[PDB]
Amino acid sequence: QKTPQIQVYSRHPPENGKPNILNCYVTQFHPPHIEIQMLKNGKKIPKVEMSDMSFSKDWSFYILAHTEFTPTETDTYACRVKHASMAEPKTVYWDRDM
Amino acid sequence: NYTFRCLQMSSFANRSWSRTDSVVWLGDLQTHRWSNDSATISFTKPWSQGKLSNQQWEKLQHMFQVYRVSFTRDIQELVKMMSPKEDYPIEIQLSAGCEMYPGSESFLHVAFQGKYVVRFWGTSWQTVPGAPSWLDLPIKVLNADQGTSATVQMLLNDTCPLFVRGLLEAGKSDLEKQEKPVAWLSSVPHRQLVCHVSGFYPKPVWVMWMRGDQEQQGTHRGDFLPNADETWYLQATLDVEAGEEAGLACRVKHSSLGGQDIILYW
Ligand SMILES: *[C@@H]1O[C@H](CO[C@@H]2O[C@@H](C)[C@@H](O)[C@@H](O)[C@@H]2O)[C@@H](O[C@@H]2O[C@H](CO)[C@@H](O[C@@H]3O[C@H](CO[C@H]4O[C@H](CO)[C@@H](O)[C@H](O)[C@@H]4O)[C@@H](O)[C@H](O[C@H]4O[C@H](CO)[C@@H](O)[C@H](O)[C@@H]4O)[C@@H]3O)[C@H](O)[C@H]2NC(C)=O)[C@H](O)[C@H]1NC(C)=O
Ligand SMILES: CCCCCCCC(=O)N[C@@H](CO[C@H]1O[C@H](CO)[C@H](O)[C@H](O)[C@H]1O)[C@H](O)[C@H](O)CCCC(=O)Nc1ccc(CCCCC)cc1
Ligand SMILES: CCCCCCCCCCCCCCCC(=O)O
Ligand SMILES: *[C@@H]1O[C@H](CO)[C@@H](O)[C@H](O)[C@H]1NC(C)=O
Ligand SMILES: *[C@@H]1O[C@H](CO)[C@@H](O)[C@H](O)[C@H]1NC(C)=O
Repeated sequence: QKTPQIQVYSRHPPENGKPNILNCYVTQFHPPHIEIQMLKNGKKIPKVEMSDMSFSKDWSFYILAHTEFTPTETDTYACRVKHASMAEPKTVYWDRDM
Repeated sequence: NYTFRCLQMSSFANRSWSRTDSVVWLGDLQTHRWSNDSATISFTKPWSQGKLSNQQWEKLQHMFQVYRVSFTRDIQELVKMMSPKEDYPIEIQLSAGCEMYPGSESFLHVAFQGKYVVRFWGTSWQTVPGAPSWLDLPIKVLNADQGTSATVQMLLNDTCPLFVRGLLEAGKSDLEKQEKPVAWLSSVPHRQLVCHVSGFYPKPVWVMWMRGDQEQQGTHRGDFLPNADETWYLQATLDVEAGEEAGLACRVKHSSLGGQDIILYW
């Protein structure tokens, strides 16, 4: 019924070679059942931590995923979401600045 | 003005599968979690019991344990009675609590399939205008349960504001914490300059693109995004002409900075 919006951003200024935290914030979806992965070079990152699912004033659900990451200029990062509102999984790549 | 929100999310997939999970917020800080898997309500702060004794807490918890089972049973029975006209899957959400004002008001709102349908108000449950008419009879029936109505009235009118006043005392150092933003600038290689501000708490913040002392009213503030460590993230963008980036700066004011603003020159 409602399609998830995905935002990907880092906790600290992204500096190459320095450990950091990458966030994937998924919002504005219904129903609440959802599958969220974070990817490094297209491959699933294993240790991804998730907040409890909650919902907003408008009743749409939201959830925050995060993982440790070390940005370099040889690695891509992304957040991939599977949800009944979408025919295919939706992937949003970290834009390298956020 | 702190708002205490207990958020219940119940998913009923079919007659054999359902779960109910809750989270509790005091303002933007999570104080409790109650997983379907857990018999007891979990604390997400050392002060989540407020000023309630262990015995007072177990009684309140017990009331919610009975509610969770009864609610689940009631919805399952209702769906069986309505079959096949109303059928699975079903999402029900409850938002209940109280907003604390200086010198309170309480609320209990219920949504079905993502739409607000029912509230408790005054001394009774009521369907809201536009809600499906099939809800009217089940709500009338629920309203005949005086004991439930009296318990809900107590919880909203009395228990909520009292519990929350205890939380505000017990959690004061966390609620009044100050965390400093860190900022950084970027753009793609006419341009859009982005000022990223991360790690600030509490939420109120001012972020502006400046040329000297002049605020650039073209500054577009993004949405507030949560970090996983109970701090906030915000970006402010400015669309500029190419070659016109020199002399611009991002300025951040925040309560945690003690009047020493962050100023980042492009
Ligand atoms: C808990 O607080 C309730 C009020 O607070 C609101 O609801 C709670 C759940 C929170 O969300 C809170 O934030 C909200 O602000 C309180 O509800 C009130 O209960 C009293 C009676 O107990 C009701 O009084 C009766 O009112 C009706 C008229 O109601 C209509 O008109 C008024 C305005 O004039 C509107 O405000 C209403 O919405 C309605 O449109 C009278 O007809 C009735 O008179 C008859 O009964 C009395 C005895 O009660 C006799 O003396 C008379 O002779 C009459 O026969 C009452 O006066 C009040 O409507 C209701 N408020 C609301 C907004 O519905 C609840 O009682 C509290 N419970 C506890 C345990 O603390
Ligand atoms: C945040 C909600 C808090 C509700 C607290 C309810 C208290 C309770 O547990 N009531 C159940 C127990 O009822 C018996 O025991 C009481 C003593 O503990 C009293 O003596 C009472 O008289 C006695 O009957 C009772 O079973 C309730 O029916 C529990 C479910 C109440 C409820 O919330 N029902 C509900 C709400 C909304 C809706 C509509 C939305 C869903 C639309 C599909 C339908 C049903
Ligand atoms: C529901 C109104 C609550 C008002 C009284 C405050 C009681 C403290 C509640 C502690 C957290 C309970 C969280 C689970 C509640 C739920 O099932 O949604
Ligand atoms: C009921 O729903 C659950 C959760 O989606 C599913 O795993 C299960 O197969 C369903 N059971 C039946 C009997 O349809
Ligand atoms: C949720 O908890 C109830 C009560 O223990 C249990 O019966 C039910 O099977 C649980 N649901 C799921 C999907 O685990």
